[PDB]
Amino acid sequence: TSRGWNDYSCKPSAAHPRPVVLVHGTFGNSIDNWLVLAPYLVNRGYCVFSLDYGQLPGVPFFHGLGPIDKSAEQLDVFVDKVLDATGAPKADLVGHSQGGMMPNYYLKFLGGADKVNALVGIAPDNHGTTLLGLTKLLPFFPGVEKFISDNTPGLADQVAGSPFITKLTAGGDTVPGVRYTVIATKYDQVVTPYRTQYLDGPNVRNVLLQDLCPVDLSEHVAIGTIDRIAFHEVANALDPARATPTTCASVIG
Ligand SMILES: [Cl-]
Ligand SMILES: [Cl-]
Repeated sequence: TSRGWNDYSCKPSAAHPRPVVLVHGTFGNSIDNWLVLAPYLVNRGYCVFSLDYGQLPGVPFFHGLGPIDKSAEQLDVFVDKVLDATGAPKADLVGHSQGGMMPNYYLKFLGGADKVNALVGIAPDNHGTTLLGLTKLLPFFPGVEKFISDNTPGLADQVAGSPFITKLTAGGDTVPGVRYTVIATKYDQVVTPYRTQYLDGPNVRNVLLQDLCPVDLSEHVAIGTIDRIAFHEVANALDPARATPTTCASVIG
């Protein structure tokens, strides 16, 4: 068995020798964020895995709420067990929103550089956002609204100028030996200005979704959940030597 989703017997093929760890966004979980992307990568031959992180006690479904330094520890644990089960030396990470920013904490302060070949962030808040911007996620996750406040650490830790973001971004954006891809959309309402999502460093590709397809108008949530154009670009980053140009035609299945 050499393709799968959360199949711990999966054995990365020679063509795709790194398992992929999928990292959800704020109010998300391991399943619902990835109902398109995971089978998309399964059918291209990847061993895919996705985790839950930042669970709040007695708050089911809506994760990414706990403190982000701890969420990075949960990521650390998960990646290790994916690598031990699979026998591979490194994983590739793909994350949406909080999920594309949070692994940077893991890379910088928890020894993640040694275990990660690539980090692909889809609309990552890499230099933070505002509470008001995170509020724009709420129409997509109604029913989470009663479990949160201005002080929910998962929310407050994402705010530019917070202790978390200050610490995350004191040094450089990048760490040696990791290939970074950032995919952003100019219709992003949650994390603005959108160029703050980009990473400055020598091994970074920063891609504007609209330069690949000017009429793909996906906003922050759609880009990480259903946007097949964005996912084609994810697939380019996971196997760069076999990449093909991502166009408007990549919506068609
Ligand atoms: Cl845990
Ligand atoms: Cl418009």
